[PDB]
Amino acid sequence: IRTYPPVSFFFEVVFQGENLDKDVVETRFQSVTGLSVDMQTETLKEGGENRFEHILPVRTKYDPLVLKRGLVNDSQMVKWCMDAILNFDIRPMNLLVRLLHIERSSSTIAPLMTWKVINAWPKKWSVSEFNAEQNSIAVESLELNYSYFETLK
Amino acid sequence: SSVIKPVLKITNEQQNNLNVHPTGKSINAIRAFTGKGTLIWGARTLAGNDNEWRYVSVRRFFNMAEESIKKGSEPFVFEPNDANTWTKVKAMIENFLTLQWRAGALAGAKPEQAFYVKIGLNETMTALDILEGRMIVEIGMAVVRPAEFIILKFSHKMQ
Amino acid sequence: STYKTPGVYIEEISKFPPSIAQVETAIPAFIGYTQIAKVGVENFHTDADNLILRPVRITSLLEYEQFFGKAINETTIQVVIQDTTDSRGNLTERKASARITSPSPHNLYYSMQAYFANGGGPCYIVSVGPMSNTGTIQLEALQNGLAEVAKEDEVTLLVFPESQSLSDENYAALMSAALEQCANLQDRFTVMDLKLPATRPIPANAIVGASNAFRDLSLPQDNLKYGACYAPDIETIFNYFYQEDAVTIFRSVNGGAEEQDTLTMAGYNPANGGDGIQYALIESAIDQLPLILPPSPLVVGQYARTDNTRGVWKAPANVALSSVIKPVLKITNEQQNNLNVHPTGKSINAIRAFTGKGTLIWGARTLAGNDNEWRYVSVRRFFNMAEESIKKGSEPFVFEPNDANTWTKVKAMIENFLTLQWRAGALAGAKPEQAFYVKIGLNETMTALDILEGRMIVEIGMAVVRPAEFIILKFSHKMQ
Amino acid sequence: PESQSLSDENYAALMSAALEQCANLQDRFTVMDLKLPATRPIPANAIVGASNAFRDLSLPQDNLKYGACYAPDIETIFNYFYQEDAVTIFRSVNGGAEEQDTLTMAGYNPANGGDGIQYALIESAIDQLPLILPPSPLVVGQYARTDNTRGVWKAPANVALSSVIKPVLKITNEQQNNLNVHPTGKSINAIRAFTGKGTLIWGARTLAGNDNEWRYVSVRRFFNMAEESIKKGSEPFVFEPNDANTWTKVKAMIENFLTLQWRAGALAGAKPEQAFYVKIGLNETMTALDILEGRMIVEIGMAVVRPAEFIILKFSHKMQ
Amino acid sequence: AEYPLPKFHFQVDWGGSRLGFTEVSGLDVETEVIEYREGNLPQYHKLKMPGMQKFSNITMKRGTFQGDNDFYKWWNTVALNTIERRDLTISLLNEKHEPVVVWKVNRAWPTKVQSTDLKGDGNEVAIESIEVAHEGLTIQNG
Amino acid sequence: AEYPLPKFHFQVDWGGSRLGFTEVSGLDVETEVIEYREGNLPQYHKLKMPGMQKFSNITMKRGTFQGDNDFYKWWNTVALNTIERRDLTISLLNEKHEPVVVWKVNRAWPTKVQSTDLKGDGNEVAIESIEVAHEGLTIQNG
Repeated sequence: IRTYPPVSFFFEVVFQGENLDKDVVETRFQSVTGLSVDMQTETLKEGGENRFEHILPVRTKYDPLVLKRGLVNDSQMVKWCMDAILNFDIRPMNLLVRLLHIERSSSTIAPLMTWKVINAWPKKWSVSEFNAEQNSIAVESLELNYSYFETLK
Repeated sequence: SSVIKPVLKITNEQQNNLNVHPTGKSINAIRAFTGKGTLIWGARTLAGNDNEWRYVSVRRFFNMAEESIKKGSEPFVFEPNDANTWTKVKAMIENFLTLQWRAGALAGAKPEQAFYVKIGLNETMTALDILEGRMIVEIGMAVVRPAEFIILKFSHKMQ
Repeated sequence: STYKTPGVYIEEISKFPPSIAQVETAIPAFIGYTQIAKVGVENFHTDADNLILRPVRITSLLEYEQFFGKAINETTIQVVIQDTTDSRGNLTERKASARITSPSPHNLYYSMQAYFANGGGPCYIVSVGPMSNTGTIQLEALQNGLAEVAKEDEVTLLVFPESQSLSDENYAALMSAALEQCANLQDRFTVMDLKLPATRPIPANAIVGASNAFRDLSLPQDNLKYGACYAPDIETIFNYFYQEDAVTIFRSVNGGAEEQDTLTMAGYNPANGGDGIQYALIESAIDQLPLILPPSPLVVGQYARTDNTRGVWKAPANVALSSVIKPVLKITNEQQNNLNVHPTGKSINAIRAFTGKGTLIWGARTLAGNDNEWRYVSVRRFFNMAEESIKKGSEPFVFEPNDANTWTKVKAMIENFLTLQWRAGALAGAKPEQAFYVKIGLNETMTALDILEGRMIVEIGMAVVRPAEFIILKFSHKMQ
Repeated sequence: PESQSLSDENYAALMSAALEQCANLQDRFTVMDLKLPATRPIPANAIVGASNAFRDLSLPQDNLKYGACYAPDIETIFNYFYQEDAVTIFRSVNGGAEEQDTLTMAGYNPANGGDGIQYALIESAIDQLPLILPPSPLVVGQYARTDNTRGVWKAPANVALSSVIKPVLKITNEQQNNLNVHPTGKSINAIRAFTGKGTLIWGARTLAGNDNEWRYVSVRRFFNMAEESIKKGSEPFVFEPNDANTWTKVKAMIENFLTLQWRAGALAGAKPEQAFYVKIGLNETMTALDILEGRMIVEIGMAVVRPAEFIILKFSHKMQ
Repeated sequence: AEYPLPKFHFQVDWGGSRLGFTEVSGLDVETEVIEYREGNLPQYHKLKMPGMQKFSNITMKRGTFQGDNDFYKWWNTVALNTIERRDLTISLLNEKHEPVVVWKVNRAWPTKVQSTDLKGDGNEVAIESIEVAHEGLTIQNG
Repeated sequence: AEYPLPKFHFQVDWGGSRLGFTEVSGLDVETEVIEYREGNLPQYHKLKMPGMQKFSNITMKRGTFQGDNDFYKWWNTVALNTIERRDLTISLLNEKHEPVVVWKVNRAWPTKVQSTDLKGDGNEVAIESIEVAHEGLTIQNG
């Protein structure tokens, strides 16, 4: 029975794709978010029943996936994205998102939780503001569409 | 799991003499219930008339607690037989029992209501005992016990 | 078993929790019959005559058990099973209860258990003979024990837990001898219990007849400042010792008359082929009996606690008792009116229950309740403490030359002790000169006749304070 | 370390000579191992027969306070030395009987035209052999560690062993009952595995286990240390004039040493005067006869403490 | 009696090789206060009621000897969110070298280890220090 | 033994010409604490668990000699975001002039250089100082 909850800052992302799963710089990210699902419904009122109304299920919606890094000047991933965006040529991929921990029985790094993200393709790309008077890092941000995600049980 | 069926069907009138018997030699039953499957029914030991050791869970809990206390206390063997070692072992035992109270295994609203631990000269030990190499600790623990029978009563409400 | 391998061994033993204390002033002596009484290689009870009588110093219940054993079996326990049945004989409900018809008079073990539960310290045990199933208690054995206890100097309190089974004349004789040696030694105090009618249930207003019977005992008039009496008996939480095959079983059905069965508990034990369900029921019934004790050992334990917490110059009253369920009799204000103040001066202190508080000791007056100096227990206990400590301090000056220098030395010692006592708050006054005085000198306290023959005479005076007992109130309406 | 291959009579003779010179020099201690049956696999309850055989060795009765015995042998992680062409190869198929091949490892070495795949397999197999040693050198290493970490006056027990896989025999409580306490006093200490802890030394008693003064190893080791250091400190006073001034000097030296030892926590007592005493003087410790012929006599007493071995527990139910 | 006790004779059991320390602090227990008032109270100040509890950290100092590196080892036992936890017992002794007041600390683990400062003209020893977090503490007097 | 060590005999290796310094500080290791509680815990105080690590900067002082300008050179090695990084080793010695406690510092680089103050009546020497950033530190005793 659990006594202590897990920690959020040890994680990884894997691209199961063209040949990006073996490229080391393609797994290192500063931030990952957007993993949430929502059910959308409608409301129906029945005459004579004044104590409650009926909520009926309609459809399912998912959030976009957002990744943030320091700027990498030569990236195969960015070539894939810009091929989709400039030449209207898209080729969706599959992804894995992992939450990691230390297991020992000496010790080893092992996955703790894994999600499969199915049919991802580019949505948005951006780079942060250049300012002559601030100490900052050039940070690039990518946003992706996908169909759904599942737990690797 | 992975069970088709019991070979014999046991009814309530038959389990009446299996759960309670003048000898105390209780027998637990495996029974099928409709819409549920095959369940274990009865949690009593072969000492079913004993006011302290009727139930399986109480003895299993006592065994777990005793072995863990034993493991925790073992590092203190071959130590000088003095007040400092007594203090050390007492603190270890109270910390373990506090962790067990916190988990919900012991009864009481506060730790002081759940257990007590005692050691001392002319309290648990004697003078001569000190001269040989023996330590005596007295521990008490409070537990809870399950309910087996539920009785329903019906009547006609006046309109 | 005997341990041989150097590891941790685990055993399941059922018993009560231990309790010890550090006590400096309240050292009592208990006189009674014991089970074993074997010390070293000498059996004190080896012979039926020529018993060895000597006190032994004990600091805990474990040490008591080491030398004297525990107890004997009761032989008078009965259990009644009540069955509620149908018109056809079908059982609907079954219950059980236990009762004792005539307890044994030998009770030192339970008394020591109650004593240590209430904060007692080191004590002296004197055995007067072995416990026996006939229950015979003799005046001569108890008086021999009292005569033997005269040789130990630390003893401060005298207790006879078995006195209530003694007849009135023998009771009066024993207590008169105890008061006489308290007066002769000048450093002891006696605690007594009141004898109640031995009936069950106890009738209404039994306390009045019991008080009247007590008032008529022939006791020496000028020694009554050396003792106190408490009432009534107390129901506590401890268990009886019994032998399984000696318990008698009765049955009753639908409220009818009881019928004696042909079996004992040994016939229901499943190890012998009995019905174990009713056996478990009977055992649970027996465990619920309350145990009835006289109040005196709890009073002594509470004396020890009160001296440790407040001071000996305070009254040992308005204090709660431990491990107590209930008094056997209920005493009201209109009844205590004749127990606290009476033309004879033979005051009796009461144990009373107060709502939300429990069972308290109410009253702190001695058997000389009309004496303008020695009414209160705390004043005499303080005087005894001060006198014995002065005695101990002065003893090193015996066999010294009888001259002015020794007089000066002893005077300085006494003034220093009384100054330390004034500082603690025990004596009245804003300055030492208002609290006490000490004097010695030729033609002041001594005539030369006493000087030449080897005597010294010192005169000491001390100022103390006394408690208030009644608090009154006036309620009125205020003009708006 | 090689004593276990020696016959029982010669083993007894060797150990008796060792104990005799320990008693003569007054500053040494002997560590022994128990001889086990040389069978593979070792049968059940071999430890009982081995103990019985040990009890029957003829050893000098009054020197048994100068040694200790440990059991059993230990499997460790080190490798054997071997020559490649001396290793014999066997084969078995589908669980059948073994058959001896005509080649050695030298015939599988690819440098000689052999099959290198099976050669690599054979080498990996050989590297996995555990090595079996008697316990005594590990006990001596652990003595050194315990004196560095706790102090010599502590028991050298309840300590884990390093680079050890496993004891060869499993000893239970019912068997150690007759190993720790026995009418002869010839105690045997045990090496036992405890779950989650590893392999520990259990028992700290000497071969004089019934002696009210010299049961425990730590007491004798402490006495030996103190006596040799006092000896070293006193040696510079030899050949001095036999007079009161030298007696005073040596007494002061001894009291200063014992005071430093009391301060460290090795001696019992709240004050130095409760821990030790030292005395020398004419018609107190010396008669004039010893003085004139060149002898000095000093009487020294020391107070120590002793360990507890058994811890007991009482479990009960509390009224709700 | 009528005389108090001193603070110069104690002992700490923490799972190390040495029981001696130079300084011991941070023994404290605290509780929160909640305030409340209704509109028509003839009283204009707020009412108080007990809340949650709070315990402080423990700080201990010691001199540096040769061959002793226990503080760093215990600190370095840390893993991502796991660490070895210990039971810490601090006692107060009398003149017969026996305990008098005991502080019992559950599930202690170190959070900070501070090494010494070096000064050439310094006529002082090398002092290291540690700070310990722990769930709850208890006090036993007598 | 029973005697502690002093702090007036040490040595620093930093990649310069002189190993002598007047002051050495900032040797410290720290870890964060995370608190947590669920609703039905019979305990009203929060639970603690280890978090991330944190190291402090290093400050060192020295007197000013003629012909020695190493601090400014190392500081001025800086480029837009690049700089020369060094391994810094600090030791503690005994009476035979050998080491006893070692601090090992990875990837040090300077962040601040402070020059002296000038006073006409001042009967004191000229003291310069530096502050050093570094990823991680280690402690070796024995």
